[PDB]
Amino acid sequence: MDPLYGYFASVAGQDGQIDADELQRCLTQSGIAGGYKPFNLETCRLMVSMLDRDMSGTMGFNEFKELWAVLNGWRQHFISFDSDRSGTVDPQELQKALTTMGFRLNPQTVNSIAKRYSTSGKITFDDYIACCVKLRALTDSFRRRDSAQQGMVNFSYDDFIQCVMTV
Amino acid sequence: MDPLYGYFASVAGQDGQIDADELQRCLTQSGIAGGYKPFNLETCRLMVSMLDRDMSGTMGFNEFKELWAVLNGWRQHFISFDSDRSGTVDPQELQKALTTMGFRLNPQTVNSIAKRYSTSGKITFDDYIACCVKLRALTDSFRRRDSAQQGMVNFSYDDFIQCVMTV
Repeated sequence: MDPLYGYFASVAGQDGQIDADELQRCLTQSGIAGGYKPFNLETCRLMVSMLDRDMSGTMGFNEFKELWAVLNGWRQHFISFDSDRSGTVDPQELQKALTTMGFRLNPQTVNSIAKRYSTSGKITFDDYIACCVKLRALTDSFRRRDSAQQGMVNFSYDDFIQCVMTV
Repeated sequence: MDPLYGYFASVAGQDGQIDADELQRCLTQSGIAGGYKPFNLETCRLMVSMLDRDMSGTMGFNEFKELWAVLNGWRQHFISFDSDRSGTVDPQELQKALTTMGFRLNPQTVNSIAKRYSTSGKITFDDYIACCVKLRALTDSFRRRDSAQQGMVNFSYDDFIQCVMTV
């Protein structure tokens, strides 16, 4: 029996699928934020997108399982830059943080990202996560199309729009 | 004198620049929702972002006037699909709404977005605008790079990520 199945079973529908609302509820019940403020609906809708390679708009337990482990790792990284347990990190940390967790980005990019994701000059745990989710999803969709890994993908307007608007 | 000046002057700070929060307050003050619920912060940050092309996270009064005009124009098309002034619209409507917004996308593509922006089955006014705002910003970012107007843009990974993560 999977330690996570209980939470899932609790909100999941008879089809074994949960939506962003339900996801947020069991993520909350799982206590994964562990200390920090539980994630919010919009952030959860994004986690759904990152694992919904179906346009189903829901996820199943195997996915829930995978999500939880990713999230748990990211919270670990974040905590390491949250010396003072504040639930926020500042813009400069984020460049170091983003970099040091499997993300392959140049300094410029990281800074603009750090920028857009700041509220009052700091970046909260929740926003840090949302950033990482969306960052992982888009990199997956990119890699998907970069079938020669040239770090170059020739989008078509419609593909570019649907690809990004759905994440 | 632009009729809009009074609201802007009301919230704008020293240098006549307003951030997402202040924009939220004058769009509200201006009464553009006109019955529907006031836009929430995140949708406003998205607006400020669609207009701020130097990531200062603010806009002047000329930007405010542009936005207001565009917004008001979008709520007009919304208003016609929402006869019962419920405040929402359903997926199948959206496709027709965006088509006549002047967007030019795939029926299939409009569907995935329509799905993604659906909630409880319908799309709220606010999400309708968050969608339009984002669509506008992304089509602008794509055109920029499609100078020979092919309908195709060969993105680099860091440009792609940079472009999308900041909208």
